[PDB]
Amino acid sequence: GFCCPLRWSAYEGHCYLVVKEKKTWDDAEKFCTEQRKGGHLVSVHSREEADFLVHLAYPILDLSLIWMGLSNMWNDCKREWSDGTKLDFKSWAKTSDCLIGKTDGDNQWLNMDCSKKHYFVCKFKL
Amino acid sequence: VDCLPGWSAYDQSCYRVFKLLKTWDDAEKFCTERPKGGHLVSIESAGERDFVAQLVSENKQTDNVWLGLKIQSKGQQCSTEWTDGSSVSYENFSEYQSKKCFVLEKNTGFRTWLNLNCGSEYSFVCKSPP
Repeated sequence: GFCCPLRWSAYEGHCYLVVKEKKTWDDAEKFCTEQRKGGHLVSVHSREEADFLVHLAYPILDLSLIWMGLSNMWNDCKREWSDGTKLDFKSWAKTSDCLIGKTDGDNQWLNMDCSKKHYFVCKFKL
Repeated sequence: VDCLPGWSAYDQSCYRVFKLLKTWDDAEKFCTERPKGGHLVSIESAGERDFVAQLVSENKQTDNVWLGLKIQSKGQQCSTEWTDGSSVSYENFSEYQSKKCFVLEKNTGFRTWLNLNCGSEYSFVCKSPP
């Protein structure tokens, strides 16, 4: 649209909504898509956006954790043996990793089990 | 087949569990400094998996133990897209939160590999030629 809707805050052409309901990462993401067309879990593209998000969330949630829109942070990279041999055989542990942000300081990133229930922030582009 | 005292032979290589807590870089460095050289163990077959798991259990390790597997990435982490379709142009994981170095998991009898912070302190397995 042209303006952020009533309960949402504006930052650089996007709208943001802190949600004080505890949900899994999946459910939180889906909830965000239902608030507004093009709504998702917050994404963060600079220290200045992180600062904005903290400034917005801290008075609402105080010191807390919010789901943010990244998952599988350790899946897509190359994995290499120190002895320089080729990775021909795999024996992975079962993981579940989703991005959590702290609501203080500079929005420190934490790994978290995706089925853990947390507060979250939604975002969409105007 | 002929290994140093304390080391165990499997398929032409020598193996030993070291009960010294080290970070991943320090353990790898330690392994390279063994008399015949070498590295933190790699696991390249079902046979080697089973041999190393039994070796570690025989040694009554009660926590995770390093192996030689590590994530190599350009940035702090691996995902390139947020759920909203946007690019990852900024990252903010602490070193405590980065999970680039692999252990053998105690919780599986040392058969499966889990990525954890590289600065964690664990015992480890070295592999050397005889």
